[PDB]
Amino acid sequence: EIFEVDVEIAKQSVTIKTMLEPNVNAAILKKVIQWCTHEKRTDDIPVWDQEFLKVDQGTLFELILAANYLDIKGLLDVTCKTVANMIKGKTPEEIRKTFNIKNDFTEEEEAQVRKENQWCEEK
Amino acid sequence: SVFAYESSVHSTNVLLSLNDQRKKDVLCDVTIFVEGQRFRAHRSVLAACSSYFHSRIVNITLPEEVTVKGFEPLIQFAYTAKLILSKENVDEVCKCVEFLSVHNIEESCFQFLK
Amino acid sequence: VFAYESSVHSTNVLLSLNDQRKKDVLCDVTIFVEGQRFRAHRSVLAACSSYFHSRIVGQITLPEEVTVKGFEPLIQFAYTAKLILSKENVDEVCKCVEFLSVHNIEESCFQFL
Amino acid sequence: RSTFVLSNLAEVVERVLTFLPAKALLRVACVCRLWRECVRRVLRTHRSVTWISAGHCLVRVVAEELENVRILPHTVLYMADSETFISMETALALEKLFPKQCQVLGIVTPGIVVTPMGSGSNRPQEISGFALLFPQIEGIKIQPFHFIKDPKNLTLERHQLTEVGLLDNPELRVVLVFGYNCYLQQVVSTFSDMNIILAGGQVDNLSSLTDASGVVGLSFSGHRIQSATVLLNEDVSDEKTAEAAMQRLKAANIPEHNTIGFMFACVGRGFQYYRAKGNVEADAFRKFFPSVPLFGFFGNGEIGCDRIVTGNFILRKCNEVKDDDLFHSYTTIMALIHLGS
Repeated sequence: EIFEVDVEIAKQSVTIKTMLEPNVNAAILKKVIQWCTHEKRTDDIPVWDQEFLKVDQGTLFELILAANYLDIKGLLDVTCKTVANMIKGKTPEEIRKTFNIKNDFTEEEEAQVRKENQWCEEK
Repeated sequence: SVFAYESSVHSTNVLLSLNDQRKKDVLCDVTIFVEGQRFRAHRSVLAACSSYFHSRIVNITLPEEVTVKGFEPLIQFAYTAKLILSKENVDEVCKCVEFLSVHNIEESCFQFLK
Repeated sequence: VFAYESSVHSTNVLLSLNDQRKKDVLCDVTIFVEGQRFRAHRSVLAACSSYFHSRIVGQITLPEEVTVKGFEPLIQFAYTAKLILSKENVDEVCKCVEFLSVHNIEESCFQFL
Repeated sequence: RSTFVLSNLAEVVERVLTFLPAKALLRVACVCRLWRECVRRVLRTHRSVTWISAGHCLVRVVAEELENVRILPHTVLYMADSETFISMETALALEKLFPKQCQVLGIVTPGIVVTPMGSGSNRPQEISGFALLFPQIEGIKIQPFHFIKDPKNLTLERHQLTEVGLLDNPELRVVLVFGYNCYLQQVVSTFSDMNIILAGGQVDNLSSLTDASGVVGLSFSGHRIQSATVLLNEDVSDEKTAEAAMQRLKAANIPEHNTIGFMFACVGRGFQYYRAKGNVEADAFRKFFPSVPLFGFFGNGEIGCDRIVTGNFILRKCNEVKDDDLFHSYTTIMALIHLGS
């Protein structure tokens, strides 16, 4: 569905190679094509991908879903690097308000989980 | 200066190889007739494991007291250093070990399920 | 289904076989190395070497390339699971273990010294 | 769809949290049940050793580098050169900087051999300090035993050694034994007659163990450790001899994945020993091992012999005296600890 003829845009992908030997048809595959054409610390993210992923959060998550469906390791790695970078430096409450994640826990479970891992709060 | 290469897997590998020879019936020397059924084994391994066979050998016909169900796991244990036991045959294997005086086994294993 | 695992049965059986061959009882293989006689078993020698597996199966004099000084440690290993190297027979033992391709012996024991 | 991605697609959450360091990982552990499972399972894959070098310097350096560590330590190992650390306040500061459940081992030595952090391929240097953050690896069960010199008592009860995993342990492979203010010989000879690799030396003092004298070390228990050791004795005095002995060690065929090369040198050798040259053993180690970070110290005395212990075979020298083989002086001991895979 509105797929480019050249196979080099799908060589990086793994899922297509299964039946060779589709999610949605919005601009996501155009972004994937653009990406294809051009310690695990995330501070060394390439500039082109970093400035190419300036889309909104919803578009970023849609791209993450498309990359996971396409099994594109490079694009998934870059998107996860971006998400981790935008996650780092934020407390769990800040993260939950940012992502609007509803709480399905209980207060003593929270007490024991943030007690069991209390080395990190030190500076 | 004299060194000494010590191998922790040579004995297990030799036992596995001997089990392979016994299963394929190649270089098997001693035939044991239990309840009219024939079992192939190596004379050296049988004499090494059980002192009863050690005295008997130095066509074995086992007495009617023992049973094939209590002797078949014992050959596998002798050739592999591992014994498989069930609820029905635990006493059979126990008295077979007692009669054959098989070495390196622990009676605690028998008494745990008894 | 209690599957007991004996942790000494392999070593104990190998040592019993070593005692058996040391007393020259129940052995059925005579090996002639430089005119010297060695008593051993068909199964034990076949199960610890590739050349011995080939020659013994289907039926022993080793060629001139084998020395007694190089075959005593090898049979000692094949019957006791430990191989002894001296600074005189180390080269001969290495040559004999390359010829016979004795199992469970790593060549790291030769150059590393 | 924002919450859906991180609440229903566990693989995406796992791959995102992989890039999160251990500290932020334990922060986000309490985000949700799915996030808790993801952080626990990511921690399950944290099996690689991580070291924080310092080319006191190291104590603050790790404080800066504890936010970029991707593993949660269980048995921390660290060493420090003499005059920089020396002064128990710095030891307490490094003690409080690690998790409560994290057992911490700290040594003070006359010299420190360490490679730059990040990648093991970096060329090591000799002298500061370093660190070694062993996580909770599956199978491997390092325990930093300590035995202090009693004033009146002189013997070592067997329960003391069995509790710390030295004796009554059929899985122990490597014992790292260091001696400070040196009783060392008796403790070593208590378990020197085992099928284990014994490498270590004589150090200045012990910093952290959650003055005096005794034996401080680690017991690399587990059934996947495959180690080796060589003794660059007085016959090794130049680059060619050191490279020859390094080839001898490389002949042992110890895997370089998840492996530390512990160089247990002598304080009296080194630049003052080798004629018009420096960094000879470290250079040879890096030449024959383009990986395997080089650690250890410059000890007063050395403990170790030419041994090879793996999961399949042991190559130990036969000796008339059990403990005469191990203890050395003015030698080199390049142990190669490998922690399975």
